[PDB]
Amino acid sequence: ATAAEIAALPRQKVELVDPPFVHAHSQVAEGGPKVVEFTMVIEEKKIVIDDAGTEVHAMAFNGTVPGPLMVVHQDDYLELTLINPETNTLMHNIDFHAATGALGGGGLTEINPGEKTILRFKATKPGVFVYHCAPPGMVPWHVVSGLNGAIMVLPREGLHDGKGKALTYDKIYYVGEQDFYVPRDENGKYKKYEAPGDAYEDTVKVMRTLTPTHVVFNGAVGALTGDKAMTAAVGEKVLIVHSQANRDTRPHLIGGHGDYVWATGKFNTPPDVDQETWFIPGGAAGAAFYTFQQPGIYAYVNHNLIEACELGAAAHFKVTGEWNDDLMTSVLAPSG
Amino acid sequence: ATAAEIAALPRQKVELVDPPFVHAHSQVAEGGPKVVEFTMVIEEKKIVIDDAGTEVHAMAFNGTVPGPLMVVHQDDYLELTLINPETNTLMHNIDFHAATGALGGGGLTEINPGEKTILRFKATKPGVFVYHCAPPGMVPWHVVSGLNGAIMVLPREGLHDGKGKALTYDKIYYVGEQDFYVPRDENGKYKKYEAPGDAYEDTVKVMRTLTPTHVVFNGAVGALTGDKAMTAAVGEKVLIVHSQANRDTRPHLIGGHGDYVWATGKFNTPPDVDQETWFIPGGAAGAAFYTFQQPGIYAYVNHNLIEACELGAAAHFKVTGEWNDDLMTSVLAPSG
Amino acid sequence: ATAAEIAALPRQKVELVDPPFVHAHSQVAEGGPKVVEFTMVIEEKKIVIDDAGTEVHAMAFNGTVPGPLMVVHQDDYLELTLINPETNTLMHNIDFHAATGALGGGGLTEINPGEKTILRFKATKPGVFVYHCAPPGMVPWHVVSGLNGAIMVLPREGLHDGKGKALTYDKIYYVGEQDFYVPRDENGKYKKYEAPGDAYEDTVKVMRTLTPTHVVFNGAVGALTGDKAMTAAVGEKVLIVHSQANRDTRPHLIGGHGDYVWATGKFNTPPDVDQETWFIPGGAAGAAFYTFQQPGIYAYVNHNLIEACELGAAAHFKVTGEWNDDLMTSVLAPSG
Ligand SMILES: [Cu+2]
Ligand SMILES: [Cu+2]
Ligand SMILES: [Cu+2]
Ligand SMILES: [Cu+2]
Ligand SMILES: [Cu+2]
Ligand SMILES: [Cu+2]
Repeated sequence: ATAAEIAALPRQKVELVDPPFVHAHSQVAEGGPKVVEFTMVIEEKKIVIDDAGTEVHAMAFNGTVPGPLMVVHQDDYLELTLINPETNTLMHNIDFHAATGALGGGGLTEINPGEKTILRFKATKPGVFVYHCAPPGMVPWHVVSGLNGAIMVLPREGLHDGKGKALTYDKIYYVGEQDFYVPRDENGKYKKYEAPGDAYEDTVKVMRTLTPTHVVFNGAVGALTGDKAMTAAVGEKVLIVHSQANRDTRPHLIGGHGDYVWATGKFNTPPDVDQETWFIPGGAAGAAFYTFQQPGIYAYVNHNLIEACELGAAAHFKVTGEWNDDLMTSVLAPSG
Repeated sequence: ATAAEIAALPRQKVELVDPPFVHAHSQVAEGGPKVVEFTMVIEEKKIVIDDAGTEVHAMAFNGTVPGPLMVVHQDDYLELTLINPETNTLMHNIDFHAATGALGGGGLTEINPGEKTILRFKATKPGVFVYHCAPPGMVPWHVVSGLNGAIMVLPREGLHDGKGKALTYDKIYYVGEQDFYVPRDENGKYKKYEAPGDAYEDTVKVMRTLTPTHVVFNGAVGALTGDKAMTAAVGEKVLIVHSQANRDTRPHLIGGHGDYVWATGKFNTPPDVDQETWFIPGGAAGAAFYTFQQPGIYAYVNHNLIEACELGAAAHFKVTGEWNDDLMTSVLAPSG
Repeated sequence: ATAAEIAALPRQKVELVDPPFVHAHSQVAEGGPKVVEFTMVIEEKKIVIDDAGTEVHAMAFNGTVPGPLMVVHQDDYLELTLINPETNTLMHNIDFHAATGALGGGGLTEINPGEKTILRFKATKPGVFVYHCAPPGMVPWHVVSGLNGAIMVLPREGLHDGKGKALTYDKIYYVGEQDFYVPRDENGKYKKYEAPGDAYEDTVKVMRTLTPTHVVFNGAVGALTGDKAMTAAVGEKVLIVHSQANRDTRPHLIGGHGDYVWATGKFNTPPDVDQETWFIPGGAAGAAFYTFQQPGIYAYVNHNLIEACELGAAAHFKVTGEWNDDLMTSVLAPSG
């Protein structure tokens, strides 16, 4: 398409929402290609990532870790306004793995504090894709400080199985997983720093161990548990998008399955089926479709259970509905 | 099916055998759905895991690491009697990744020492699947102390390739891989503890390094080597089921291939073919089908060769038969 | 085929070239099966792997890390002459993951300094495959000292997509990724050793951490950057073969995609498509096909960005041609 042709396309104008929720959208595209407009502001801010008050100097798109999920359809244009407030201290940019050219957009979006930029790309490939900040020379430090999220480029006809039959979800959640590398003093106690730059040298040394101190969903241990558990009902169809911008993960729904899993995240690659535990390499997003069949609590984890239970990578679903004794029953309850 | 309908199905009544062997079964289902009955008892016991006499306080289904492979067919019911002897000190339960509901069955099977329980689930999905103990708050500690194994849910028509043609094995082996985290004193020597609870605090600290001290097959360095090597003949078709309940692995048959590999473990996901080294994420089982073409020794390894050769993850096959010079020949033997 | 039948086949006689370049070959086979002849000599030599002058006692096929890519077609015979100079101090051999029998050929090729050997195998399976040295009892030490590479066994009809349509590349590159484990003194400074044997004990201890000090492409930090960047033009079709003999990797072309990716490396396993970041397990090769659509610099990385940016796993492409504003445009350049 020419400049005039793109300028003539309909616009929309989307208000991004905080994960794990996803902004309103339609599974099947409404009409022809659009220029879909998104705005994000980068926040440099202290966050608490565990129950012991561990503080990190986050970088965070729209103030959240992960940044929000942007949803468009194949062959739409995604037009992002990115704002770096003058109160920030660092240059930031954005690399969309969905995009083609200029280091994912990183080369065209380097904004110092007090600057903004608008990037447009054609979403030519359907799938879920990571995005992250990527300032030359300080790439992993921004990413593992929280500056990453994902987008979903839906097929224009929505999702399908391997034989071309429709898969339509009732709800969608976006789980971003973050590996954090928090320095410790000689006594083994997590360190606090007055300014983010004070933390840099110490942080790189921990990063070089390739051993995170915390691996969390939605930015903190227990962020998707308790009152903040995800929810569903028996019979409900749920898409769970999962991303990890820097490090491998292996999602597992404890008590369920991934009925269909695009483990590569790419919708033209047929989904795996009946999955127990799927695998998403660092630098990618994946997505799993599941129909709940049993009510109760479910845990959704990185199935390195040390990472899940000791380091923070565990979420919950609370599911309403009627128990199915055919699928599972206690024939004899625990008894002496 | 209703309660009366399930109660009316034929029963069987399987005697589990120690890995890497697998209990008698039929590849193609014999008749309609059955309730297949299994019993396991959990043993808390000291085991030796290497050649230097390193001792671990195991937890072990039927006294082995891994626990035994249970084989049923799709849409059978698996009915497990699980017994926790009064001489044990800890509560245990079981999560079947093949099952749907109540945290894989974990929520319905919490048995203290001196208790038993019977769980029944419908095996709705064909594949190989991990099972493991999962007591709330001490999940990875039980799993990496040895309390895991796998099941196989065969399609009712047995295994097939990607074009629907039968794949029938002559023999099957189950290789369970276990990551152990053994504490060391200030001198670097592995520690022994009088009681398992004495080892807990020290063990968690090693687990949090995400760096195992030992990665072993069938519960010990060299457990599947020497007199205990697996065996085959040229022309024989072998299924090798492999599981890892907590950590990634990358199996490789040195001198062979995975002719067909269900790397996800799930039989409705078509197998990869002609594999050199396949990948199984922590929290999953996978399976590889191979027809031996050459006699001699083979090594079967986790192809992180540090894990294989330094940490224990190596097994052998001894294969009988006639050498094939077409496939491989020494044109000039090593010579000055 | 019989001995006389193989002896009667046409020969060729290939001169191996240094990575990332690949020796001349034809995508579609020219005529019937051939015996394709390759010669490599193993060099034990000091190399510098980073910008700070870090020295390793390499072992290196034809003096390079990785060793060169050998290209044959399915059902050709690969006949390798392997030479271990008398100035070397260690026995070496070779395991071809493409081969069937005798530990990949390792059992038939053990050559002491001053010896040579000639091994022939039938390349029965199409794909890219790792090869590496594998001396009993010192396997990972030779591999992670640099003694590995890959081969490509092309289908006789060349490459195809999932629907059988031809995929013909304009150029091919071979990226070998190497994990190095370099000892440090108490002050944290990398150690130099007079003889390779002096480094052994210290090296094993670092290897057992499973934490590499360096993860590099083509044998050194920045080896495929600057003047040594790979190159392409807009519209050009490029195959990128990637191998890792010991450890997982997750390749990503920053600013592009893997249009078709044989992530398992095996051509009879249909390629994934539209990939952002693919995954190659340790002990395997994979291959990605991409048509460049935008000019400029691209980074090609292991997308654990700590491994990429801190440990060395990053390469560049410099791509000529006309910018495509449809695919991507800066609507508003960075501005206050
Ligand atoms: Cu940034
Ligand atoms: Cu990226
Ligand atoms: Cu237990
Ligand atoms: Cu589990
Ligand atoms: Cu060697
Ligand atoms: Cu190998």
